[PDB]
Amino acid sequence: MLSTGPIMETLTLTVGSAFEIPGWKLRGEYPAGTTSHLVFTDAAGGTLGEFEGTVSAKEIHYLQAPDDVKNIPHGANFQLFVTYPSMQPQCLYFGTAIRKEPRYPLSTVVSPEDSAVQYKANFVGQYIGPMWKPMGNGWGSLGIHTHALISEAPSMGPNYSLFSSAAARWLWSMNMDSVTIVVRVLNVGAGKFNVIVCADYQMQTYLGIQFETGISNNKVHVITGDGPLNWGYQGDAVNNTTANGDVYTIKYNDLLDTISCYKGTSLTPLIEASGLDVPHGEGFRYTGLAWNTALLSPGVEPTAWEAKDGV
Amino acid sequence: CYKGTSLTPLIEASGLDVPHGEGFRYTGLAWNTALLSPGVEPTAWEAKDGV
Amino acid sequence: SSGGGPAVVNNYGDIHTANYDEFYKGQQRREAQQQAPILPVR
Amino acid sequence: SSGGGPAVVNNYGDIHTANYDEFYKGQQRREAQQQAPILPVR
Amino acid sequence: TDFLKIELIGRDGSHWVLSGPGMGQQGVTLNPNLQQFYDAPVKTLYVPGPFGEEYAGKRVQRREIVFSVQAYDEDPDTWSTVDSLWRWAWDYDEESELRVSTSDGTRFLKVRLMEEPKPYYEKDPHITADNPIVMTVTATFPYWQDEPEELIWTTLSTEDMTRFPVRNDGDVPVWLKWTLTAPGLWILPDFSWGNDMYSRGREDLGRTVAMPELVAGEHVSVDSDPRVQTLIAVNGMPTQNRWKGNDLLYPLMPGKGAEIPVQLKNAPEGGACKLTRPRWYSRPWSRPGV
Amino acid sequence: TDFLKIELIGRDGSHWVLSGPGMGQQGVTLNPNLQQFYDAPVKTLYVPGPFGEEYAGKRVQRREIVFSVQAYDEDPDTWSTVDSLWRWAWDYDEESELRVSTSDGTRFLKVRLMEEPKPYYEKDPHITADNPIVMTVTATFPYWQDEPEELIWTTLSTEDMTRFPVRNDGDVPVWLKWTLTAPGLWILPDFSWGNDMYSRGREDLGRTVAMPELVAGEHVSVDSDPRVQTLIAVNGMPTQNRWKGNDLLYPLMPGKGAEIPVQLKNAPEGGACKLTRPRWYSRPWSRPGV
Amino acid sequence: TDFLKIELIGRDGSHWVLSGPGMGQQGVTLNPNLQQFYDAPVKTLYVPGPFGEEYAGKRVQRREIVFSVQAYDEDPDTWSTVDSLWRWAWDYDEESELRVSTSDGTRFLKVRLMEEPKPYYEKDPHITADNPIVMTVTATFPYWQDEPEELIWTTLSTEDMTRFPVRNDGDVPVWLKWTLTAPGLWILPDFSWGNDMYSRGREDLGRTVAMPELVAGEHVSVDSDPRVQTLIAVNGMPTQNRWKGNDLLYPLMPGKGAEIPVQLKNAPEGGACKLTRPRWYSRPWSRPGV
Repeated sequence: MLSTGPIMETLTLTVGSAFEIPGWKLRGEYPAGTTSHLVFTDAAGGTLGEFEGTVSAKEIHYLQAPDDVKNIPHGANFQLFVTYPSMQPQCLYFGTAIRKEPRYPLSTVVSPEDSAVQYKANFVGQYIGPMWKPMGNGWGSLGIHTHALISEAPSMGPNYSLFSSAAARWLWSMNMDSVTIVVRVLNVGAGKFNVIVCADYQMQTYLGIQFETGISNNKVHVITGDGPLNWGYQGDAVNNTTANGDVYTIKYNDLLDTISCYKGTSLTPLIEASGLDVPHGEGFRYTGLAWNTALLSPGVEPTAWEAKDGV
Repeated sequence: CYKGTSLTPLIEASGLDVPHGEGFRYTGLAWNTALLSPGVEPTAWEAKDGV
Repeated sequence: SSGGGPAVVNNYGDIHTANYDEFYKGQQRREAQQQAPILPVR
Repeated sequence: SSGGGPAVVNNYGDIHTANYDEFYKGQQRREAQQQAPILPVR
Repeated sequence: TDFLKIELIGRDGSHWVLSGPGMGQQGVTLNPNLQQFYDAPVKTLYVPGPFGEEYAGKRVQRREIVFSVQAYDEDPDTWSTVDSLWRWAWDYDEESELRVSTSDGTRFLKVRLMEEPKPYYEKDPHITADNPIVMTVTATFPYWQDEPEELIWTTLSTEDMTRFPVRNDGDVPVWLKWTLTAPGLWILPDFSWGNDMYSRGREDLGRTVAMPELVAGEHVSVDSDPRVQTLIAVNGMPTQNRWKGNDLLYPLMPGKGAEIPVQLKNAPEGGACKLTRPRWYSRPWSRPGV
Repeated sequence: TDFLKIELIGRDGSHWVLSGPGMGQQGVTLNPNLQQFYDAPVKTLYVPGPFGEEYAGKRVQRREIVFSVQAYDEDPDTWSTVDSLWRWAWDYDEESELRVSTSDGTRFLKVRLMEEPKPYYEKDPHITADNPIVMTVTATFPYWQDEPEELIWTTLSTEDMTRFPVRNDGDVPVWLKWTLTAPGLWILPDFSWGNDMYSRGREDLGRTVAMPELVAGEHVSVDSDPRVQTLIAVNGMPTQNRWKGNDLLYPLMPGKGAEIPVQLKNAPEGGACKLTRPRWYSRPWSRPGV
Repeated sequence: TDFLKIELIGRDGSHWVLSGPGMGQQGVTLNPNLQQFYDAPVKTLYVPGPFGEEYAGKRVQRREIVFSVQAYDEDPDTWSTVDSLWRWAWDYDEESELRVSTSDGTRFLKVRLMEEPKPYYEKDPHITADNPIVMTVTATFPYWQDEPEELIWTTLSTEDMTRFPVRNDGDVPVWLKWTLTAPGLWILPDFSWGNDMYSRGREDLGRTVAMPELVAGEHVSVDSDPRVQTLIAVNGMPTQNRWKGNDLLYPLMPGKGAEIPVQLKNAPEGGACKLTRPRWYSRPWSRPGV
């Protein structure tokens, strides 16, 4: 090898990162007036970039903002030239620049078409089961009441051994904002039963339909969530009677934003609210139930629960 | 069965002795005419899970 | 022991010792059994 | 490496793994292709 | 170790502990390097394709287990007794059980002598009274299995229906068995569980098949596994002959379960049903799969 | 090393890091000497000629990767959990991803169990709780893949036209997929890109094929891949019968690309066209070539 | 050594020096033990005879070269670039050049990938950044060749004649190529050079064959090698169809040379001819043979 050549190296580029060549790896004896330039070129011979390095007496330093090196692609050729005073330029290093960064193959990851989902619950086993997550009162705050003295299906409610009001959340989340909750419920006492829609994972804010059954309440309300076991009423309320084995359909419609309740086979809403200020969208698609009884005996409780995504 | 957009059922029945649940979720159509001519026929049909 | 030697050569099948003349004669005998009763006597 | 092992066994041809059944079936298929169209329908 | 226990229950009912706690108490221990013992052998099929070969399916192969045992005793006469007992524990015609017990439970494999055992060293075995026997056994059914889950539903009604909870916790599909009393017409589920072997995956999601009307005394066993005929009556009547080409086509796929419905009609006495769900596994031990 | 990271995404969604940063966190590491992992196996055909044999073409073969992993843990029980999870990560019927990440990006390979795994040493695995599993996996599609590029063009006009930018940066040709809405008459590009396998490399430089007129609800998937039928109607109508023998014949040759024209006519409600371009490579990593 | 230099010019035009002066500058060196590299593989034929077997002839076989290269760099990223460039320098469909330079000159062999390369060690190659690639390349044309010797004779006369000095200094017979202008009737030599392959060795010592009368614009190339059709017109006219089964039959045998005569008649413009004599050798280096 009569004539020496350059050294094959690589240059690392990262999006949003400053491109820097430290001076300690370009050490040498550079007299005052020595220049250095770095040229980035494509496969056709076109210059994709040109930079001038800070040449000092003992090192050459390169430092560029990320905007300058944004447009150089992965695999572009590079040459580094040093020009000594009154001498022709010579190439020290050459090679290809690699881009060491997270790479995004999908141009846009649109929201995947999470299809409609359906769930159901009947409460025939001994215990509640892991599909219901207790809220507010903590673990062990739910239970199943047999209702064998009235010949009815078992129902879910707070274990009245140590709790009087308690909430549960469905383990899985809905995929769309619009939902339908069909509950078959019994009224074996006095209390309040909340069907919870569009809740957070902690059931902090939500829409809901409340059935109060008592000696004088006999009413249905629309409620907004502030805590799993606390709520605030919205608008007025409709008087309602709840017989054993009564089926209520609570539909939340995202478009034409509204919440409505239907009794049995009637399509006329017994109660309806619109424009309630509750956050919606992703992360606010959880559903649940809640019970609150003044006494320590079951009041109005569901024997059957069903959820469908969409109206 | 609701006719048109009426919110009151045109017809209704309950408690019929038919098995329900998994394995009994199929749907379909049927036609019977005394004459060899079309009678009541569906132009468009649509099925949806849930109520 | 068995896997990787003659015990897997047996699984390979007719790679080592296996004769052509006997196989051909057996095929001819099977064809003769198939076709002999239907051939004419003339 | 290749010269003097399985890579030259491949040059040898059908010395190791090779069965008679599919060879006979292929010969029969070729003869059937040759003779079937000209066989009478009777 | 105490994390694994291997036993053999011979054709004659003898019990041997080859490995684990209490191993060698009967004189026979298990030597290392036992093969085709853990995973069920499977060969995959491939057809020629544009990009090389295309997957065509899988076939499970029978197990060819080669393992060595070591029969030992202090005196040669007792060693001879032990060796004879070990030989009597095995046969070609009938199978002996090989049980593996771990923290996942006890699973058994039925194995028979594939060929003659190879006993002893190069010298006579009475010199040592401690000799190895090389055994080449085979498992025609290659899956490790546990005791099946059995459920019973009896009724007195002329017409009734029930739901059997069913769930395949193993890694291989299992084939259900039914025991149906007579008289009566039964409707049995043959759910596909989404399996696409017949290109009817979700078409046969809720498939139910009607058994032929059983006459008095014609209690039937309905085994869906392919090894055995589907309908067999206990009185010898040809029940399947009246079952016009119908069959149970689908096994219970792994990870699948539901409340499968069983219907009984035209039963003046009111009959009984029994469901047997096998627990088949491809490995001696494995954590439950969801 | 930090320059190369190897992961497995199992059939059950489990994520394992076999090599690179974070290797062995799930208990399983990768052992050396893995074969048929880097270059796609290609066989070349030769036919007799005047000076020996003449080149007659190439055929790519399915990948057969034989590699070993090591499942390790401090205690035998949790080691058994890890080993069971690793086994559950694999199957014969369904494929799992083997992903290689380097400075050239991330490329995956769909691999399935070719045969039963060969686990453990000759002795009881619970003795060491650190055992190797020999895996013989196969890749039916032998090319390392990146995520395919998807482009959407929606128009409300009755007649419209668009230019889809397309470019093959890989070393192997790729086959494009189209998803066309209905109704409407589509004209799709079938450019040869100079490929001369039908003796029309220059005649078909700007070739366009007119799909049959689509009636309402007859949305079509038009895949050029030979493995699948070109025209597939979503509702099941036979739409290839109205196609008069015309077909999409050419793949996207390596190093080629342009703005291919897609035309829509006679669309009373507009139309939507989706173009999926696969990104196939013959190596886990490689610098871009042009 | 400085007595031998080996270079590779890839299908992409890249230049590598595997051995000799300046070897390894591009990062790739040549490992020892390369096979079927020097002598052209030839197999001889024998018929049964009274004294054993009788010579029946020879056939030259295609070269199946197996050789290892070593790709090295100080840092793994640059090593990865070097390995990718080396891989890009090869292909299956098209051949890259392999040149050997000695005191006898430079001779090149056209080689293509016979199968997938076998790269790297057992562990990942980024640990070492110095890894071997085993490559099985093939030479469809097995002879080493130099740049062919070309001569041109033009004329303005209607009828003319010329002498071309020709001499095979190589090891193997070479096949002459002619380029003839149009219009005009050419008579070209097809001397046997004493070759007795057709049993006409001295009967065809001064054989001359007349090409068909070329029409205007129908310049022809007459390549005597058997790989290619003999007569091919540049305007696409079917010239060999007008040649009544005539052909050039004899190559230029080694050690043979003369002033071969070319005759041109009926050329109103006065045409030109060009003679190309290939320089084929069976060895990368060899002293000239008289």
